[PDB]
Formats: sequence, structure tokens, C-alpha cells
Amino acid sequence: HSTAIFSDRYKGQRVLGKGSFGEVILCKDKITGQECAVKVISKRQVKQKTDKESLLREVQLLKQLDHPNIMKLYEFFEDKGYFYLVGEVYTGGELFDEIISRKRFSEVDAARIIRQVLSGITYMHKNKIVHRDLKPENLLLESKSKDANIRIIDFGLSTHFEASKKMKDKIGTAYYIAPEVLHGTYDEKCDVWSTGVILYILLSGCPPFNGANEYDILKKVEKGKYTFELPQWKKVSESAKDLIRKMLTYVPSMRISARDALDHEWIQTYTKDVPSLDNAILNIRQFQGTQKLAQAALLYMGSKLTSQDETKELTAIFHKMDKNGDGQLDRAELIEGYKELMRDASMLDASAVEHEVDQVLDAVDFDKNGYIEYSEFVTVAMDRKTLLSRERLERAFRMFDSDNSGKISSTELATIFGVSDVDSETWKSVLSEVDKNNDGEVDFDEFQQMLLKLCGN
Ligand SMILES: COc1cc2ncnc(Nc3cccc(O)c3)c2cc1OC
Repeated sequence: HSTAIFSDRYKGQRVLGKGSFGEVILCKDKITGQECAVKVISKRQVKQKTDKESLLREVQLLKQLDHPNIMKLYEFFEDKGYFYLVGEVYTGGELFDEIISRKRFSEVDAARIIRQVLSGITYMHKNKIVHRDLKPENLLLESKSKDANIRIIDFGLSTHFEASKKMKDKIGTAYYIAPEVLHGTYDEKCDVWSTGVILYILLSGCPPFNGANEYDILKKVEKGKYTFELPQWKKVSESAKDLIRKMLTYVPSMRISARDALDHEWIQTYTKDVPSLDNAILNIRQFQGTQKLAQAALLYMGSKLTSQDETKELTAIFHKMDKNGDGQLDRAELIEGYKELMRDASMLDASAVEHEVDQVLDAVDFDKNGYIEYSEFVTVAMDRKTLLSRERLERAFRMFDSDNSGKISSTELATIFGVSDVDSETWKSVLSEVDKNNDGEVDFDEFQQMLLKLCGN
């Protein structure tokens, strides 16, 4: 009786993105053609909180649950290096990204969104599963269809896997975390808090607990005080604010349950004219742009560091293989070395690696059937990746620069690096090196230069 192997059943199609605990890859069943989203968790980056037996039983429960606002889990695999969580793929994108693409957004739209989130949470709580890490990135629209349901992803994972301590993994997280989670004694009510934070953001476009860096955010959360004194709260019903107050009640025993929040006047009224919350949409668009650029900045720097690491490793690997030291290896060798290297969730299969080597060889018009100058292969394969990383950062810079100025101001940098939790005198120091003219703004290239200096380059 033999243990099921992930790659015997599924082939990788493409990377969907980064989520909590790992990369998510669009895969396909090699027999049935079923497409799925597979979260690949590396045992080297992510430690388990529970034992094997506890995880296996949770997975077995999760597979049997079914609700229109919860991600479906189909299968689970484990091998020496990874866990694989095989789920249904959702293609409508993140909630907040759909919201900012509309010209209109009212309390009716927010109530219908929150009803869905509370409905999913209610179901999971009845089944004794807690999310703990509910945030906007965990709310995916099922498809691009006008009336697509919201699907909450990652329920139950935080019970089994330890959260990363790396800022590139923590972007966004502090705004939403319940104060009792910080102090250690928590239960399912933490999910109602996080929902309350999200609803506050839907209706005003600003986090209720904010600050200039991650720890300042956490300090505000822990104090637990917030207000509705912003001008844009004047546009909002008293019932919406009453529900928020109940969800952001500090002592969790006193906080409203998810199921009771579904019976709240605000949900009952607004989910059956109502003005558009235009200032809120404006603020959400800004919030989202900033969060996305900070994230892109951190991933860019991570990509540069991974390249410094991998380029020299790949070179030493091939140097060792080149037994007579003439610098030439054949394609089967390049594949074996690239394999020794990956020993990138999308490259955890021999066939995917073969395919990638062929893409690199074709890029440079190296003939695949003879012997190849390996140092040139390494350069090409790494320059491709450096080019890709540069292009992802740029897209995010252009998105943030919504007036098409070509520039990010000093004040905007302060906001971005604060979200990125890059030390203020540190980024200011690097800005003084780059901005020799006291223009107090940077273009894309200059911004990229700052990021390189903030990762030792
Ligand atoms: C299109 O973008 C994404 C689409 C996704 N669709 C479904 N699940 C995801 N994540 C997931 C999949 C399996 C288990 C799990 O806990 C979480 C997704 C992630 C995406 O990007 C990160």
C-alpha cells in the first residue's frame, strides 16, 4: 500500500500568487483535467504548531464541509519538503480590487458583502474552526460574474501552521488582528473582530487602528480605541456604526457572535435610495494601491536576494559537474543541475524543470541537442528572472501613481516604507543618496535604486 504523490496526479499550469504560508499554483488533474488551486507550504519556511494526527483530522473534516462562502478543499498531500493543499480555484480576484473598479458603492453593497462573510464564518464556527487571520486578501470572488459569491480562503490553517515573522509575509496583517490574539487567549470571537475592521474599512476607506509602522498599528489595536469622527462617517447609518461597535467590542465574551451579527438591524435592512459612499471608494483605492506597492517592494528585494543566492549556487553546481573543466554540459546535465538547485513552487516536478530549461535554451537560441556553454545558460536563466522581477515592480509603481506624474513624493515614500516597515532613518538615508537635488520625489528607476540599496546592493 503506497503513499499518494502530488505530482503523479497534478501538473502545474501557472502561478496564481502568494498567500499566507506559501505560493498558490494553478494545477490540473492529469486524468480528469480538473483545475485546482494548490497552496504549496514549505516545511523549511513554515513550522507546524500541531502534530501530524491533529492536522490529518482537520484536513479530513475540512474536506467534508461545504458552504457557498467558504473555499472548498479537495485533497491534501505531504512529502519530505512540502504540504500541498488542493482546493477549488477562484478567478474573480480579491474583494477590494473588485470594489475599487466600480464607480458606485453604497451601504447596501457593503451589507451584502458582510452578510456573506458572516454567513461563512457562522458555518465554520458551528464546526469549531477559527480563521484568526481574516483579512481582505482572504476574500476572493468566486468568478468574474456580477453576482459571484465571496469565498473565504485559509480557514483553519493558523491552528496548524506558524505565521511568518518576515515583513514580506506580514503586509496588511496588523490592521485586522484581534487584540486577544496578541495576548494569547483567543477563541472564535477573534473572527468577528477582524470582520468589524473590514466593515469599518468598507464604509470609510480607512483602517480603524492605524499607525506609521507595524508596531504602532499593533499598539493601537491593543489599546482598542477607535472613533467615527472622520467626515465620511456622516454619510453612514447609525445602525452600521452600532454593528461595528458590537463587532469591535474589546472583551470577547461581550462581543457579538457571527450568527447574532446576521440578525443585526443593519444587515436585515440593507440586504433586502441609498447614497454612494464616494469618499470611501477613493480612500479604499488609495489604501489598496499603497498596500500593493509596499508588498511589491518587499518581493522585489526578496527576488534580488534569491538571485544572489541561486546564481552562485547554480554556477558551483555546474562547475562540479563539468568534470574535465571545459565549461560545456549537455541539456540532460543542465536539467540535472537545475534540479539539484531547486532541491519556486512551480518547479517541483522533473517535467516542469525540463520545460523551463528548454525555455531558457530557446531564449538564447542555444541548440538543445548538443553541448552548451553552461555559464551562458546560468546568465540567461537568471537575467530572465531579474527582468521579470523588475517588470512586476514597475506595474505596481505605475498603478500607485494614479495621476500619471511619473513620480512618488517624499510623503508617499514615508507611507509606503512605513507599511513595508522599513526603518525611517534608513529609507531617508537611502533617499538622500539617490535624490541629490532635493526634488523630494523619485521616478521609477530611482525608486528601484533605493530598493536595491535597501537590500545591500
Ligand atoms: C487567482 O489568485 C488566487 C486564487 C485562488 N483560488 C483559490 N484558492 C486560493 N488559495 C488557496 C488555495 C488552496 C488552499 C488555500 O488555503 C488557499 C487562491 C489563491 C490565489 O492567489 C493567491
